[PDB]
Parts: sequence; C-alpha cells; structure tokens
Amino acid sequence: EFLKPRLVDIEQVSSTHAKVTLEPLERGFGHTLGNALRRILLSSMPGCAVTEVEIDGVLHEYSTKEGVQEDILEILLNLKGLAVRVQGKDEVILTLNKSGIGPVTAADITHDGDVEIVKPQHVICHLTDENASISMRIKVQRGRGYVPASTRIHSEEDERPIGRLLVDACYSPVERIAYNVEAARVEQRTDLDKLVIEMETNGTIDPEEAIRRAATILAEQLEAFVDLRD
Amino acid sequence: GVLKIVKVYLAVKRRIQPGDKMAGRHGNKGVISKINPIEDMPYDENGTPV
Amino acid sequence: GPEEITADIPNVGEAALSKLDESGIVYIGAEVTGGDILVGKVTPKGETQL
Repeated sequence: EFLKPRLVDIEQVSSTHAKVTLEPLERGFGHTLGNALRRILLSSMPGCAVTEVEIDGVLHEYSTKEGVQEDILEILLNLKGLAVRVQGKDEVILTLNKSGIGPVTAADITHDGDVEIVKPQHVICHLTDENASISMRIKVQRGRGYVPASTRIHSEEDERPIGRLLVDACYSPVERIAYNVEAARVEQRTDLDKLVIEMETNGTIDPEEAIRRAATILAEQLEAFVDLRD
Repeated sequence: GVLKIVKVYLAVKRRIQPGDKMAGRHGNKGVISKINPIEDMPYDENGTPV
Repeated sequence: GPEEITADIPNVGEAALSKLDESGIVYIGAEVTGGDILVGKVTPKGETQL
C-alpha cells in the first residue's frame, strides 16, 4: 500500500536555471530521495570539456605569443571554462582561426554540425595588432568527475609532440543543486510531499535528462542489495 | 679550469594537497587535513557549499 | 683529458635519449619527469683493473 512519484512540470526559468518537481511522494521519502539525488547529480553526471589545446607557433604554456595580450597561461585557463555539447560522436577536434584587432570570442570556432557551442559570447583572448594571427586546434572529450593533467599523463602513450599544451578537464554539467520538500496536496490524502529540485547546469545538459540518468545510477546500484548473494 | 657551463630551467606547477600549510592574517595557522568531494561539504539553504 | 657534452652516452636506452637532440642539450618545452636526462656528459676514465 504505497505511492510512487511521477515527473511533473519543469519550470525553465533561464538557460542555466531549472526547477523540476516530483509530485506524489509518500511521507518520509522527501529527504530520502532528495539527498540521494543531490549527492549523485553533483558527483557523476557525464559531460564534455576541453582536453588538450595546440597553438600554431608556441612551444610551452609559459610563453607569450606576439600580438595577443595574454600569456598563454591565461588562454588555457579561459578555454577550460568552455561549455560545449557534442551529440553524435564521443570526441571532436575543434578549430579556431582569426586575424585582426578585436576580442576573439568563442563564437569564432569553425562551425560543425554535431558540435554545438552554448555560450557564444564567451571571451577567449584579445588581438591588438592588425597583422596578428592566432590559430589553435582545441580538443574535446566525454567523461565524468575530474581528471587533472598529471594523472591523465599515466596513459600518455608516447605523446610525441612538444606543442601539445595539456589542460585539466573537469567534466560536470552541474554546479549547485538545492532542493526543498513542501506540503503537496492530492485531492484527498492527509500528508503528501512535493520535491522541488532547483538545479543549475552550465547550459549543457537537459534538466529532465539529468534526473533520468541520476535515478538509473541509483536503481542500477541497489541490485547488489536486492539480491544479497552472500 | 671550467670549459663550458649549461644552465637549464624547469617550470613545475605544484597544486594544493594534504600536508600544505595555509594560514589567515591573524596568526591562525593550520595544515590541510583532507580535500573532500564537492558534496560532503555542508550546504546552506541554497546549495552553495562552504 | 677533458670532459665532453656529446649526446652519446655509454649503455643508455633510447627511451632516455628521446628528448635531447643530437647536440646533447635538452629541447625547449619537452615535459620531463624524474630521472630523465637533461645534458649528456661523459668523462674520461681509465685505470680499470676489473
């Protein structure tokens, strides 16, 4: 004699905000599904982010291209916060060519079908000389969690080039997930709760898709208890 | 006596880790004891962890 | 006799002489780690009596 909650309306406040509600919760299950969902979404959602950059005429990170007005150490720290969602493949290799005076925004990346940038007003660097020219070949991958450049070196496998500037990659499309259970009301039931997961992605992952991939990470894991093998 | 010298530089980039020694301005030292995950940290009413 | 900065080294595997060019010095930008070679240098030694 239990109740089971069903997905309800998804108020989309902005592009990076979201509010999804789980209507018919039995009493005592508010904080049980919430904190078991907030603790999964913040941890293990698969995403995509840059993995290694490569510029045309620079050898290491601490150089300084001529014409741009940032050290290369800042051009990598600006790419790391580049949000991008690839649909078909698993990894891509982007491109970026620009010349002339004016800030090189992220929207000047070469346009492919699958690769779909999300924040096209993103600044990357600046150009401040009429005969300046910056041409890089960004890389992109899928994964989850966080894997720094040092620990991703163990699987280097003879990284022959000396122009492969390595970036640290933090794939995760969530930044903060608050949730609060309140007094839901079915037509006739003394006490029913409502979960309201106020999520906030970096414009990458669909909200309703996150929960349907956070639940199957739980429901796939409880098998080891349902069948206590001994 | 010396014939030819060769000086070489290395630019190592060390991160933070257990064992380091942070400290505020008011003389409150402390050695970092652990680096939690993103979600074990106490979150206030709007999810922002400390 | 004088030492040399020749890029040839006695019984060293080619895994070690990968970064340094034929002149003996390392490149500029080659990410090295512990125990790698930075400057090939050999010193004359006789008087073995093994």
